[PDB]
Amino acid sequence: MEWSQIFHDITTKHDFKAMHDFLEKEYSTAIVYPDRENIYQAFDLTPFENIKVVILGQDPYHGPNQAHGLAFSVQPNAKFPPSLRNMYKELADDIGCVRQTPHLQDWAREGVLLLNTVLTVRQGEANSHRDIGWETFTDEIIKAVSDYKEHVVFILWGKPAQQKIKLIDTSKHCIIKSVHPSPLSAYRGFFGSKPYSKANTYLESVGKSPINWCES
Amino acid sequence: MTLELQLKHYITNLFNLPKDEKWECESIEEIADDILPDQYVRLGALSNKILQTYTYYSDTLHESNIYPFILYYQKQLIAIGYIDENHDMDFLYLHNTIMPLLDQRYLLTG
Repeated sequence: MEWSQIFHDITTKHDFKAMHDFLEKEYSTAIVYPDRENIYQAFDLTPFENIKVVILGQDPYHGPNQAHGLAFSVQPNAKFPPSLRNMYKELADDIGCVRQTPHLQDWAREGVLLLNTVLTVRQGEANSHRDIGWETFTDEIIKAVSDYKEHVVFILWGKPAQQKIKLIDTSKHCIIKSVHPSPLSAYRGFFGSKPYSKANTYLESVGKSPINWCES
Repeated sequence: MTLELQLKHYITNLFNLPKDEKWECESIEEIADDILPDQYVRLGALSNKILQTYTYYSDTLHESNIYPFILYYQKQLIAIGYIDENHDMDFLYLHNTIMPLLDQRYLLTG
């Protein structure tokens, strides 16, 4: 089963013409991230058949040379966002390995779908593309993953991501959830939560090979 | 002058940071109950409210171990401050959607 088939289903069930018209005008008259050709990079790097873990983000980074179409990841030479710094600290305490690149294309190749719930943002304006149709799209994507895959780990950080629990069949799938890794919340249950090894233990229980989370 | 920039002038002067170092910003939504001290999270006020969160970062900010932050609930400003080196939140401003609780915004006059 392929993304192109799923996207066709979604774009038939909902009419996204007004979203595309709004985005066309946004990319012409404003500074929108990520670069247009990167909007679907999470789908390009993690084919549907390859998904083993889904990690939900929120909006793309809204500063220059940060976002590139993956949840949490920034471009290889960009500085570490606070949440990613915390994710890597937990990674070092949980799995043992140390990452120094802030780029997550390797995780995506391993089968980690790094899906933001909203896929575009205007520069410096948090939430500026909330409710233009991305949530409809991306809710449908989560459903599709749940419906058509046999056994996936969904990793749900923060309350907004946890609102997607109702779209995920937990008789089929593994939910791992905690407070958000942001330094604003991370001490209320992100540190020590071991999402990476928990994900891998579940994958092995179901006869799948673990994610290599180390630099690869 | 924007709030972000007032906050930047205040922090860079207070911590003796380079003035032309770029501050990047991460925006994350999270429930108030997981962000703020318990005494400031109360039923009918901030409890169960999703905040829009702005946390600023740079290399000298990481070296000082601080995180300047600004918090909103929709269009209402909720907090301005910074998480300090002990990982405690240090407020210049705090509002609980009912009344202002802390207000040293005069510190941001530049």
